Amino acid sequence: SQVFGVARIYASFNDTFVHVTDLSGKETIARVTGGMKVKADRDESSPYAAMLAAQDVAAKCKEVGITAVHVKIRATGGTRTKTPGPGGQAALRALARSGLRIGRIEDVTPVPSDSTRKKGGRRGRRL
Amino acid sequence: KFESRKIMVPPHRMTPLRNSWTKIYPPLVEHLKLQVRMNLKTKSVELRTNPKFTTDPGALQKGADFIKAFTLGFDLDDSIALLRLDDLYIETFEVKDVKTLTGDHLSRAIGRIAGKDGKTKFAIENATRTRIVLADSKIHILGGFTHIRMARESVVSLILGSPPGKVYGNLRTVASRLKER
Amino acid sequence: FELSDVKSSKSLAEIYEDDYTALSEELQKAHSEISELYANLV
Amino acid sequence: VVDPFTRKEWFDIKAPSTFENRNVGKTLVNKSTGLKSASDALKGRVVEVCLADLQGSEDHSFRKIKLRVDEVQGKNLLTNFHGMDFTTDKLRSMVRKWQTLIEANVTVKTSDDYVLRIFAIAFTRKQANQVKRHSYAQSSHIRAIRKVISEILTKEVQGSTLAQLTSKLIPEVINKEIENATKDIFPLQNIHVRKVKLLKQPKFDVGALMALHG
Amino acid sequence: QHILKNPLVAQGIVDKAQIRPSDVVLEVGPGTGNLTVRILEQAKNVVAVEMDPRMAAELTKRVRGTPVEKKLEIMLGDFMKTELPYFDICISNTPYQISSPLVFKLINQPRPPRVSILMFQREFALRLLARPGDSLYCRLSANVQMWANVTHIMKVGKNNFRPPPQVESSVVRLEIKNPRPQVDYNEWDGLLRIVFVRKNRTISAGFKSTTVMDILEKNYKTFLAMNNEMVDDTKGSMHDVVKEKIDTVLKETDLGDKRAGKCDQNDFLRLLYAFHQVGIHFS
RNA sequence: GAAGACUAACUACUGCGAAAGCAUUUGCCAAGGACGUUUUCAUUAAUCAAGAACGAAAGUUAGGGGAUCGAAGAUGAUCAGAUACCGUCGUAGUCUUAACCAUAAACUAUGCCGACUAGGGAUCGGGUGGUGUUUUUUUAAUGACCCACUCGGCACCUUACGAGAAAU
RNA sequence: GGAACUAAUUCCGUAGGUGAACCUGCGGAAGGAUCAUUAAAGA
Repeated sequence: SQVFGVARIYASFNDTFVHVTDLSGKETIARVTGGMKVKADRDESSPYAAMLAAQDVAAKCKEVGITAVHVKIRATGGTRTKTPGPGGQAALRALARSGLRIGRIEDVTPVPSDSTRKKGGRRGRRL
Repeated sequence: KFESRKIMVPPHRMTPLRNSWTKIYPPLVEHLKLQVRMNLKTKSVELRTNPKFTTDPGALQKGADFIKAFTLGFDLDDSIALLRLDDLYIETFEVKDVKTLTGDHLSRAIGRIAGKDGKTKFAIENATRTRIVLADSKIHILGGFTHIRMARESVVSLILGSPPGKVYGNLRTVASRLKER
Repeated sequence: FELSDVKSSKSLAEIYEDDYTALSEELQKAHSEISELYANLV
Repeated sequence: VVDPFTRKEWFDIKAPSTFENRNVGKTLVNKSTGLKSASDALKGRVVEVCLADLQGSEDHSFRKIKLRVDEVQGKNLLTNFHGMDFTTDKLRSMVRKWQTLIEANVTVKTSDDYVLRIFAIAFTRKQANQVKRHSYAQSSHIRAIRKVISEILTKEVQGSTLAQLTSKLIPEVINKEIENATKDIFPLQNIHVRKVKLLKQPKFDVGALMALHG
Repeated sequence: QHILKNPLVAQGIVDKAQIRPSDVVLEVGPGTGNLTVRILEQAKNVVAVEMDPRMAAELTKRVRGTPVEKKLEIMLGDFMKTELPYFDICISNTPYQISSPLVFKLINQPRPPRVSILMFQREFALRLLARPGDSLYCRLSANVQMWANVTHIMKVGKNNFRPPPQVESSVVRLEIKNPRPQVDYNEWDGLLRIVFVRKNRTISAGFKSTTVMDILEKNYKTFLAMNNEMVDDTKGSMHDVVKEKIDTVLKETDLGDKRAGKCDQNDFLRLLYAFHQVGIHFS
């Protein structure tokens, strides 16, 4: 029915990436993030910003020749947090209600058959 | 002009949700106007949006979030809150994320979050207006962003092996400085 | 103010509604009981 | 002062002949210019489409396919097989607690000498009357299962030219012959190919690629 | 901030300072002024250096109206950032954390104090006075020791405080060497720093580190640029040619298999000379 | 695309080892307990000063390796506080070979061998018994499962006709 | 400078240390306060 592209949302903490590409991936179409739509460092991840970046992305998305899109949501991953950032579901919620018909969305956070020593040491990191 | 979102249902949380099902699907289909099918054989909930009966495009996305919230072992009332208030989000992390713990060390760690008779776990939610789920190695949080960030720091302080008292201190500190504002 | 360990009966949707919506609702009902008792005493 | 969108030319991607729907998706390139052209860029791209979007039927929600572009002909670029994956969400649900997981794999050749490594996973199921919840096989069990799976997989790969394996995987006959030779060792549930990758393809041969397309 | 609950201890520190009636005494960290009041009666002047403005105000109040008030000067602020006047002797009771920078500020002060009596931690103080052949012996020991001789004077148990500290506390005396030996401080420290990072590991092991070879080569190339001495073509990495030059120096002086943990001040002076004479400097 | 480390989820304090310890997979090499046993030898044994084999992390010698994390060292700012005392660079080290050291709350904070005294349901391994279940093909044979029993395991439950200052 | 005018948690082993009232890395111990849910091959 529509013209399909790929949404692909990387939502870590301290920032959230939204950017749509051609269904193959090789050629992209507009990006914009949460760090872009506010200036305060501390407020780089928050849903409020992602919503704004969802808004910008939706504009250019339909500005070229895309009408619909499948999303591939994703946390940091690797030897890092493994859990979805705040402004990723909020970045998808603001992208869902924008006309761009969605379809089939899986998680793609890189998960290892574990290893490479995590950072932090025996004491560990964030507190 | 349809839309189809399909969410898998966990077997452990499958029985309570199916039992309350009769309390579950009516607020969706009736209050939000939505199609809620349920495949028992595939254990998958299917949320479809009808253009004629759906006023808001976001409601279909909201319905999927509500099903997932209950999926994560949260209460039906907590799931209902997600539809009612937008500002409510869920955060999930692995104990192995914050501090690599083996065997009993992990076990005890979990207890420091729960506490005797849930007392340690209940205090954090009340002072942070949130809902927490203590699964296996996964912990889930449900509530406002500003509320969740304070709650996550308190939970992490516990998982780092800090004594419960200290965490009570930080807890009433934060709850005071936020309920004041 | 002291945080209460006992589980809050009010749900997250319910607590937000109270914020969305005399000195205190519990304290005034303490004051209203206790003046009805004092006039009985007098 | 340029705008990338107002310069590229829209292209059409067509799936292999042995599929439910030939049409797949559209892509952006860059005008076939003298010195650097639109012809070169299109040839090396691949596309991951869930075959349920590619077969329609939903009893196929998982299982993703790699379609690689090899040849092009004016607003019409064809594709062939490049691999198969599962979906991450489906795989996570399958790994239930208190049950043995079993995987096995082999690198094996076809007729039209593509070389591939195919995968296979299965889990010990509970006997429908069984009091004990764990239902774990016995390593000796596991060893035997993998050797038979390995046996069956090598038989299918050598017999299949390349496209035939494709025609073999879609109705999942493999999945069942496994269960059949297996049920004499130990129960088992799920049992899927899970993942297949390509690592050595022969040579272009423009003739063979055209035959697959209808 | 802790206080000395032992009133019969300050007297021993004051005795070991060997006050003359003409002395200017620098007191660093006077606290509540327990030592200050006693020092004022025996010296010509007390220059008290205190970080806390509250403690400085209380100290002025304590001596106020006494006949020795006019012999107290209070310098307010961080002693590290203070330009210190002339003083004959020093007494310290400041926080242990500063103690480390503070010692080298005292040693490098222009005209060094004739004598000093300082309160440090049990481990720090033991390091200051440690000699070669000792496990504690380290950079601090030898850095402090070449400049001046340090004597460990009494042990002070934690219970003699209010509140009491966790680690045990002592009092070491430091007398600046006069005149100090004519060796660049940077040159002496650079050679000493590389060997110690692993006292047990031989000198040749300490000088085979990539970073150390790079440093010594760069400095040899600098010396040769200064004196117009040509360097033959290096077959590959420069660090390999400098490796031969470092190993020849260590073999020539007998130091290849020696360790910092058992090397004295004369051993380090001899090794430093042997590298310097060959055009290799550590600064 | 390269390098080196590691073995997540499954994971179960179960399962194995003298203990340290041992978790991708496959091949090879030798080893072991328990069980079965109308086999064999026939007192060959128990425990052990001296003496000896092994032994976690760190550390040491000589090579290699040196991704990561990171004693030392150098730094960041130090605000009202510290309820939320860390952040950065990073030497040794972390890995491996050949050799050292030779001790840990090396802990069940409980010598070894044997023998007697009391109940219960689970589970790991082995074996025996069944016109048990399920797998279909044409019934079987297999396999997985169910019931009863029996050796030997890792544990839990309840109690005493027992013990303790009491937890037990 | 002069002279007018206006205005007004504990601990162990090990290693190292110059902002070391002691701390820090690696590995151990507890002699440290378990709430809640739990048949979903429920073919």
